[PDB]
Amino acid sequence: ARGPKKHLKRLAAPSHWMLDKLSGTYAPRPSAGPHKLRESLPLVVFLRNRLKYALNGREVKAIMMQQHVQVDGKVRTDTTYPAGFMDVITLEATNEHFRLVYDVKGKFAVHRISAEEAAYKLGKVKKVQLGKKGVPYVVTHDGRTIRYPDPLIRANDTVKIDLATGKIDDFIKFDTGRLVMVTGGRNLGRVGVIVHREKHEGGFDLVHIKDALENTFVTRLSNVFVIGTEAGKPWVSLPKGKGIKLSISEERDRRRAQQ
Amino acid sequence: GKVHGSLARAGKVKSQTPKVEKQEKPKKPQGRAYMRLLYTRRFVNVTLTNGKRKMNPSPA
Amino acid sequence: GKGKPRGLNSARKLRVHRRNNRWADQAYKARLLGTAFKSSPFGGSSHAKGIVLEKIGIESKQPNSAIRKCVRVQLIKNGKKVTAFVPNDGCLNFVDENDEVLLAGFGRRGKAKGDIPGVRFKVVKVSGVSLLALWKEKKEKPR
Amino acid sequence: PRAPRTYSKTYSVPKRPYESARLDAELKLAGEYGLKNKREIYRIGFQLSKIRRAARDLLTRDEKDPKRLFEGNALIRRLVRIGVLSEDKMKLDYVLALKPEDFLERRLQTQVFKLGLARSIHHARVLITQRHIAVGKQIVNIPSFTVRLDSQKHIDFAHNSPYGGGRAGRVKRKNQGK
Amino acid sequence: SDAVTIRTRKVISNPLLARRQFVIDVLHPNRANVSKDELREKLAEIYKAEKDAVSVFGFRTQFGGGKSTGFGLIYQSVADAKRFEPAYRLVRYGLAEKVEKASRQQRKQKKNRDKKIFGTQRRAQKRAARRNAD
RNA sequence: AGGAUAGUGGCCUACCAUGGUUUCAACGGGUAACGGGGAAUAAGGGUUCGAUUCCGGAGAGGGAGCCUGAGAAACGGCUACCACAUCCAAGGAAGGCAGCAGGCGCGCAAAUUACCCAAUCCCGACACGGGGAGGUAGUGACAAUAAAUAACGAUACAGGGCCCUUUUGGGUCUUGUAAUUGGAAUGAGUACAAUGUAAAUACCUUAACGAGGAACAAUUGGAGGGCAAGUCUGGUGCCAGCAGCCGCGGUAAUUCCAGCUCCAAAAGCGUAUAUUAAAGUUGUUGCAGUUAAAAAGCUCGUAGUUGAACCUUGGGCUUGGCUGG
Ligand SMILES: [Mg+2]
Ligand SMILES: [Mg+2]
Ligand SMILES: [Mg+2]
Ligand SMILES: [Mg+2]
Ligand SMILES: [Mg+2]
Ligand SMILES: [Mg+2]
Ligand SMILES: [Mg+2]
Ligand SMILES: [Mg+2]
Ligand SMILES: [Mg+2]
Ligand SMILES: [Mg+2]
Ligand SMILES: [Mg+2]
Ligand SMILES: [Mg+2]
Ligand SMILES: [Mg+2]
Ligand SMILES: [Mg+2]
Ligand SMILES: [Mg+2]
Ligand SMILES: [Mg+2]
Ligand SMILES: [Mg+2]
Ligand SMILES: [Mg+2]
Ligand SMILES: [Mg+2]
Ligand SMILES: [Mg+2]
Ligand SMILES: [Mg+2]
Ligand SMILES: [Mg+2]
Ligand SMILES: [Mg+2]
Ligand SMILES: [Mg+2]
Ligand SMILES: [Mg+2]
Ligand SMILES: [Mg+2]
Ligand SMILES: [Mg+2]
Ligand SMILES: [Mg+2]
Ligand SMILES: [Mg+2]
Ligand SMILES: [Mg+2]
Ligand SMILES: [Mg+2]
Ligand SMILES: [Mg+2]
Ligand SMILES: [Mg+2]
Ligand SMILES: [Mg+2]
Ligand SMILES: [Mg+2]
Ligand SMILES: [Mg+2]
Ligand SMILES: [Mg+2]
Ligand SMILES: [Mg+2]
Ligand SMILES: [Mg+2]
Ligand SMILES: [Mg+2]
Ligand SMILES: [Mg+2]
Ligand SMILES: [Mg+2]
Ligand SMILES: [Mg+2]
Ligand SMILES: [Mg+2]
Ligand SMILES: [Mg+2]
Ligand SMILES: [Mg+2]
Ligand SMILES: [Mg+2]
Ligand SMILES: [Mg+2]
Ligand SMILES: [Mg+2]
Ligand SMILES: [Mg+2]
Ligand SMILES: [Mg+2]
Ligand SMILES: [Mg+2]
Ligand SMILES: [Mg+2]
Ligand SMILES: [Mg+2]
Ligand SMILES: [Mg+2]
Ligand SMILES: [Mg+2]
Ligand SMILES: [Mg+2]
Ligand SMILES: [Mg+2]
Ligand SMILES: [Mg+2]
Ligand SMILES: [Mg+2]
Ligand SMILES: [Mg+2]
Ligand SMILES: [Mg+2]
Ligand SMILES: [Mg+2]
Ligand SMILES: [Mg+2]
Repeated sequence: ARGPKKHLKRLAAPSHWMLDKLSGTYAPRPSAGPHKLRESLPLVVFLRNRLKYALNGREVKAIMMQQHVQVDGKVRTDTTYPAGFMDVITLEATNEHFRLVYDVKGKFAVHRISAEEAAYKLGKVKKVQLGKKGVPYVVTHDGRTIRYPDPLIRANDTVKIDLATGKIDDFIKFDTGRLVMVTGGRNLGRVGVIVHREKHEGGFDLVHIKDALENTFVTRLSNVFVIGTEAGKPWVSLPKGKGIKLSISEERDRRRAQQ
Repeated sequence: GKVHGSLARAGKVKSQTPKVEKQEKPKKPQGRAYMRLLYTRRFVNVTLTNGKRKMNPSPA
Repeated sequence: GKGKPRGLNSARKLRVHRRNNRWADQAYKARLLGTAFKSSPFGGSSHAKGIVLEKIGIESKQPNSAIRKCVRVQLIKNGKKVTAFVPNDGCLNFVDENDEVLLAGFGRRGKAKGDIPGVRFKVVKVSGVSLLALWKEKKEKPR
Repeated sequence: PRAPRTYSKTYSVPKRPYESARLDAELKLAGEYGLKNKREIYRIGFQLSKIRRAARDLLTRDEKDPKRLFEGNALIRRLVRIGVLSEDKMKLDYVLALKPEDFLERRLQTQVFKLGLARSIHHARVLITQRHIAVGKQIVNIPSFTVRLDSQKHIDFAHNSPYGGGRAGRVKRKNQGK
Repeated sequence: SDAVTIRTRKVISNPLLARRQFVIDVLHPNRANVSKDELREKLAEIYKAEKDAVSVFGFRTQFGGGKSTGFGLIYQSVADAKRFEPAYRLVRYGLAEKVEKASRQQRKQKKNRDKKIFGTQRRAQKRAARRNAD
């Protein structure tokens, strides 16, 4: 079609943004960046629709042009910057640090974290291979390239990013029993431990995950993110709900008792 | 079929119908009021004759 | 066995046989043959404008005896000539030669109605003014 | 362009236009509840016709089915909430037994007349249409406003109405002011 | 009679834009409504802020009257307010003058007329004048 | 094997084989055919539609060829031809609304040559500029929601309802009648004003104004049957006309033209066309084939469809989860 698209129709925006139909014709098209278009959250949506700090798109540009917003320890002024999973957003004027972790309902939760936890991040290793001059490197889920990794680190592992120097503090090998959050599919946002990895050469490997309520679900390996060395030991603070999916009847019962 | 005929008698009856003006009668109620009028006329003051019920009885 | 195949793998025979046999439905034939598009004077439209050629009058069918007062109209869209009935007592006097009339069907969907022979259309408007409005003296003919 | 805005019809007409049994039943039913036209009866029948369809689908499911338990109880709870269904008939078999007069009982027009605030049901509609009746602290001028059970006790004259402690209306001010 | 009552809800402190923002509920029985100018005076007294640091907009009266709901902003200073405000609200409050420009048709026609000239206008019109020896 | 391409590849070339598809419908033709998400109708099964708010594709009068660029065979870029067509001083020059508005034509068929970047977003060197993208208003009975056109008395008068009562004669409380009598209530409209908005309009609120024939007056179709509602009155007299169909009209027409009355739906009602249900009149569910339409004159027969029965059963042991109670 003669070139790249630059617009995003309101109806064609990702459903987890929870945009309303009638507010306009278009939706914020996320810029190119560390995260995929479908799996990102533009900063305009976060500052106006989620936090409701800004009343409109004019105000979010005013906020970011004064250098307030930092993503992963660097000031960002791109209003449609594609923030994604495990990204850290810092607003030192409000003294707030957020991490983008999925809640069990499939959306990006407003998850406040402490300043101490905001000093690092986790990244899923996509590939390990040799660069020029024979230097090995690791590519994380947010497009980061880290040179000289621990030689034991392989793909599908999770590394702990120092997030100020970009180096690896330590890692978690992908194996049975590791704590996992699902980052894709209809089980998105659920948290459990690996029960069984089912291999399919030439196809898609499937991972069996057990919930804290001993509920079992299956999801693709591409949707598996290792977040802990064992059950109950996540390397980052989990959002409210701890990634346990409740049935609608259970949710209705819980809502009745709370109110 | 054979098709032809004199056109001179077009509008014969309507032209020679004697014009009669409408008597300036009271307006009928509109909306909810008209449904109220019909309901009583059919279920409150029944005008039936031992099983003979007529909506528009001609004078006889 | 009811004279039609019943096997679980005989869907092709059933599908083709039904497809072949719907051609016996004349309603189905007219939809796919496009007979309204090809053969109908209106070309499939609900209405059509035309020019009045002459006022003539059609004798009714037996056992009725009357003069159904129609006009000969040449359609603007395709130049075809059709006969259109002029409804109501005396509306033929509202229609003159070389007037522009809007036509519509008689409602029998391509067949003649009643005792009127060979007429499948009726006059709706003349000179852009409703014939019913003229009959009830709501409007006057622009002339 | 902008996303389309959804809309839907809220009634359905009968298949047979002329039927004395149905015509008499409708007029008898319209006269009892002071309705403006037959469409207000069609509207109740339409929404009751689709309530039954929903109930039939759940009743074909096995008992203790998760969908039947969740949506069946919710539908019953909603019907109990508006006072149409009695508190001792929450079985989804009495839902099928519901009748259009159950729904017309819960209209604002019916409750205003039945609370003694009006002389007749036709006085109720004009009182409602003329902004005299308020539910809670909100003026409601829709006769078909369905009164909830918890809103039932709060039907009274509007605080700024001539009949409810407000000032005198337009007509009285013209007479007593001369 | 009067007795205007003001309630604030959904209050958010927003140092990013150096302001506090909230939803405003106005109870005005026996009163058509409260003007924005009158709400700004009342809001300044309630929260001990400068009148020029208070902005209200988007008001609507409920059915039957006696109550309105809107949105309000209070800045830490008038200087902060003048920086983070739309132009049309400052014109509403008298803090700015409505900029005077030609109609959109005139601006567009002038833009397209200038598109036919390469170089300075002085050169273009002097050369055009030379051609018309008149 | 090479060439070319960003790259695979008969994509192209050289040489060489004779292959490739097809009754499981190739190939060809038609399409009043852009595909899909979806729409109408729907017991179930279905039938019909989808130019059109989102996604993908294609095009910018018809072809073809290109420049720039990461990206175009781009057309609000160029080059050439064809068809249209503009200015000219006659030497020459310049075009592309299937963008917005608007005009002509076509037609049964579709709105303003309006305001604005305030919102939604996009572009740029960019906190600032631009955006007929977009938003706002205008026209708008396409469809959809809610919903006025009156309510209540007072008497009169009638009946029922009761009670004083045997009836009688009354008291008296429920309806109906009242050119038979009142005082209340309100928004349609208008309007200070405030709100609304970029600025307005409108909505919502709200001073003052704003209802008795409350002329602030509901219409559209019908009244033989189907199909609800006239054997009323006048006119015509196989004429005029009605009538989807059956039928009506020749001097008291239940059907025409009218008046009265009544019926149905009502801010909507009718007509034309298409489509869906009704249609078990396309039938897989679920039709019919002696005589109503319909067993090839009779056998053979390829593809297609369809094809007898039979192979670890029973028993025993422990055994969890639950469901009567
Ligand atoms: Mg990247
Ligand atoms: Mg980053
Ligand atoms: Mg054929
Ligand atoms: Mg035939
Ligand atoms: Mg068909
Ligand atoms: Mg066709
Ligand atoms: Mg016959
Ligand atoms: Mg001829
Ligand atoms: Mg015409
Ligand atoms: Mg009846
Ligand atoms: Mg310039
Ligand atoms: Mg210039
Ligand atoms: Mg090769
Ligand atoms: Mg190649
Ligand atoms: Mg087709
Ligand atoms: Mg086509
Ligand atoms: Mg199609
Ligand atoms: Mg479509
Ligand atoms: Mg389409
Ligand atoms: Mg087309
Ligand atoms: Mg459409
Ligand atoms: Mg498209
Ligand atoms: Mg193109
Ligand atoms: Mg064109
Ligand atoms: Mg273009
Ligand atoms: Mg081109
Ligand atoms: Mg163009
Ligand atoms: Mg050019
Ligand atoms: Mg010269
Ligand atoms: Mg031009
Ligand atoms: Mg245009
Ligand atoms: Mg139209
Ligand atoms: Mg126009
Ligand atoms: Mg803008
Ligand atoms: Mg526009
Ligand atoms: Mg709007
Ligand atoms: Mg409408
Ligand atoms: Mg009116
Ligand atoms: Mg007005
Ligand atoms: Mg006004
Ligand atoms: Mg203003
Ligand atoms: Mg009439
Ligand atoms: Mg009939
Ligand atoms: Mg009848
Ligand atoms: Mg007579
Ligand atoms: Mg019939
Ligand atoms: Mg006579
Ligand atoms: Mg007669
Ligand atoms: Mg009769
Ligand atoms: Mg008739
Ligand atoms: Mg008559
Ligand atoms: Mg009615
Ligand atoms: Mg069916
Ligand atoms: Mg047939
Ligand atoms: Mg049959
Ligand atoms: Mg069946
Ligand atoms: Mg049959
Ligand atoms: Mg048969
Ligand atoms: Mg048959
Ligand atoms: Mg025979
Ligand atoms: Mg034989
Ligand atoms: Mg043969
Ligand atoms: Mg065979
Ligand atoms: Mg077998």
